[PDB]
Amino acid sequence: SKVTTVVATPGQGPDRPQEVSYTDTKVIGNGSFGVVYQAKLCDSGELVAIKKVLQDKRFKNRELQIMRKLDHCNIVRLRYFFYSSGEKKDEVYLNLVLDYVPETVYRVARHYSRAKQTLPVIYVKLYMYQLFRSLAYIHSFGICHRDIKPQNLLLDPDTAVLKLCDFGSAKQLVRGEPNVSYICSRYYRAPELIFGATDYTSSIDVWSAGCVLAELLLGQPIFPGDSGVDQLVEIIKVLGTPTREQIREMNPNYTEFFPQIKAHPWTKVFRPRTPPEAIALCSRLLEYTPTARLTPLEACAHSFFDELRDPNVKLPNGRDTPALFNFTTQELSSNPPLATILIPPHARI
Amino acid sequence: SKVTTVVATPGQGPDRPQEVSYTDTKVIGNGSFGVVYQAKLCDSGELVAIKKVLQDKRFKNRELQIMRKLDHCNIVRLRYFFYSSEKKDEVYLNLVLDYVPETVYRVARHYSRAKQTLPVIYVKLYMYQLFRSLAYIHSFGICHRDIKPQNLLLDPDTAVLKLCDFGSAKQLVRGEPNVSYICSRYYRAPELIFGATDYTSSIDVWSAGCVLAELLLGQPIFPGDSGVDQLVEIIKVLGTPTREQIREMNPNYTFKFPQIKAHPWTKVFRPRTPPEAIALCSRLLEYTPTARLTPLEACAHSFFDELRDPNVKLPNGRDTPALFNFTTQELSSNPPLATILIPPHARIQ
Amino acid sequence: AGGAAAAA
Repeated sequence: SKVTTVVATPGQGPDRPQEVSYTDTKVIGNGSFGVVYQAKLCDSGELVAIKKVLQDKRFKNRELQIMRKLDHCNIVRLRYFFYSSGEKKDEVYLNLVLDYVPETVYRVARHYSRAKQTLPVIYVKLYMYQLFRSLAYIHSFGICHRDIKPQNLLLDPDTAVLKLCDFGSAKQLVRGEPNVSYICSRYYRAPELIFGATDYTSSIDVWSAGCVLAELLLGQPIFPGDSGVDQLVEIIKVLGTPTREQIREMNPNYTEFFPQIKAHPWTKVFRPRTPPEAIALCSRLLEYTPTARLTPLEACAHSFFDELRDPNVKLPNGRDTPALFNFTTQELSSNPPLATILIPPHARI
Repeated sequence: SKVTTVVATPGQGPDRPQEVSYTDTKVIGNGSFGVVYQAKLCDSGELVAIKKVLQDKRFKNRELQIMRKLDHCNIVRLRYFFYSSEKKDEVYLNLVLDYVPETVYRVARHYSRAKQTLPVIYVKLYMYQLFRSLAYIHSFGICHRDIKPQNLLLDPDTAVLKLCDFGSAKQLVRGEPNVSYICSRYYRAPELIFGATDYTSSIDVWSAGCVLAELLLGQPIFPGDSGVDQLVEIIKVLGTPTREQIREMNPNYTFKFPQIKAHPWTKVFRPRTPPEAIALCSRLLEYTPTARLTPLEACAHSFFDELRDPNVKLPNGRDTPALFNFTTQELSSNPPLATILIPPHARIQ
Repeated sequence: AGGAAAAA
C-alpha cells in the first residue's frame, strides 16, 4: 500500500515537529466527529487512529487545545497532529494522530445483548472504574467531556484497558459562563440538559456514566425515548417525580411546566442476580440534584470496585488487571484523603 | 370470544352516555403514549383503537379536551371516552378512536428496505393531507408538537391519511412559555434544539418538512443522536445561520458555529426528484420560524397541483380522497387562498 | 363518563 510521510507536531511537550511516516490506512468510521482512519506507523508497526476534521481559519481548534493538555492511561493519547488538504478543495484539515484501540463498550455490550447474556460483573467493574478515573482526571482541569456514551468508550479485549475518546464536545466549564444545552447523546443526557439548563456542571458526565453502568447491568438502555418527554417519563418511572427543590437545582425556569409517580425501588429495576453494590452505586450517580451525585473520584472509591482492589484479582483470560492505582496528585486533587482507599496496601511498592 | 360492555360519553355532541360493546381486543403497541389497543365494535363489526393512559387526580386530561374539540377528516376521530381501572386502586382514561391499519413510518420503511422510494403521487397525497390537518389544528392555536412518520396513519387502499396522538398537543398562547423538550429526534425544529420556550406552531411545519424530505430521500434528512449532530446535518444543507436567523430562533445564543456554505437543494435529492417538491422543502425547512410556509400556504403550493387536476386518480384506479371540502375554520388564517385550494371543478353545481 | 362489564 501507499506510505504517507508528513511533518507532524508531537501532541505533548515542545513544538518540535518531525517526519512521521505511516501506511495501511483504512476508514474506521465517519460522522459529525469527522473521519477516523486506522493506520500503521512505519517506524514501530504500531497501529494508530487518525481523526480528520475541517479546520476553521477564524479560530483555534478547541479539541486540539484540550488533547494537548491531557495525559492519562484511560484517555486516548494525542501522539501527533498535522494539517493537510483532504476532500473539500482549497480547505484546510486538522489531523489528530491518536492511540488506536480495537473495540468499543458499545460493540462488546451488543454482543452480550444479542446473545441474551449479561456482561460479567468483573468487566463492568473494570470498565466503569476506568471511565471514572478518566472523568476525575479531566474534571480536575474543569474540562467536561459532554458526550459520554458506550461508543466513546474504547476497549482492548486482551488487557481490559478502557480509553475515553472523542473530545469534539469537550469544554472547560466555568461557573457563571453559559453553555449550550444541546450536547450529549440520546439516552445519556442528564435531566438538567433535557430541561434546557445552560448553567450545568461536570456532573452531567457522571449522570451519563451512571446510564452506561445501568445499561451494562440491564443489557439495554435504562432511559430510552425518541423525545425529551419520553426520556423524562422513563427517568420518573425509576426516580419518582422530582420535588420542587430538585427541579430548581436542575433548571429554575421549569417550576410548573409532571405526572406524580412514586419511585420504583432500585432493587426492582435490575435482574435479581445483580450485585447490591452495583445498584447502590447507580442510585448515587443517577440523582436529580446534580450536586448530590457522587464525584468521579468518589465513584472510584465506592464498595462496588473493592474486588478490583483485591491483590488476587485476575482477568478471566488469566492476565493481570491493567494499571488501576497509578494515581497522580492532579487526579486526586478534588479529594486527596481518598488516596487511602484508592491505592490499596499492595499497590505501587 | 369475550365481549366488553362499557358506558361511554360520545367524543363530540351532547353528553348522553352510550353502551359500547367490543370484542377481539389486541395490543397495537405501548410506550410513553400509554397502551393502544385494537378492538372490534360488536354492532357494526368496525375496527377501532382504544388508547389507555393513567388519569391524574389533580388535573383534567389535556389530550381529551383537545380531542373533544377536533372534527376533521385528516385527524383520528374521538368516538367515545370512558374511565376504568393495570396499576390497582387507580383510574384510567380510555379514548375510543378511529383505527387506521398502517403508518407512514411502516410504509416508508417497506420502500426503504426494498431500495425504492414511494411514488410521488403518494407523497403528494399524504403530505397534502398532513398540511390540512395542521391548518385546522393551528386555526385553534393548537400545536401537535410531535409530528413524525409514526403518528401519521394511512389507509393503504383509499390513501386517506390521519394524524394521531395528541398527547403532546397544546394551545400555544403568545407570551406563555412552553417546554422545549417536546418533539422527536430527527423532526425537531432548530429553535427547539436551541432550547427556545417562545416557539410557535411553525415547529409542526418544520417537522412536516422533515417528513416530506424523508419520503423523497428514503431516509431522514437531519439524523443525529445529539442536538449537536442534528445541527451539523441541518447546517450542511441550509448553510450556517446568520445572526438575525439565530435571534429569530433563540436570542440567548446570538456560541460560534462552523462556517459552512449552503448546499443547493437540487444537490440534496436524487436526480429526478420533482423540482416543485424540492422548492416546497426549501420553504418549510427555513431557520427563521416566521419565514416558513403556513400549512395552508403549503397546501396551495404547486407541488400539489396534480392533486387539483379533475382527472387525477390513485394508481389502483380509485378516486382520491376528499381534498377540497375546506370549512371556514380551516380557511380562517387566509381566506383568499380558497381561490387556489378549491379548484374550478370542485365548484361545479 | 365510564364503567366496565365483561361477557362471553
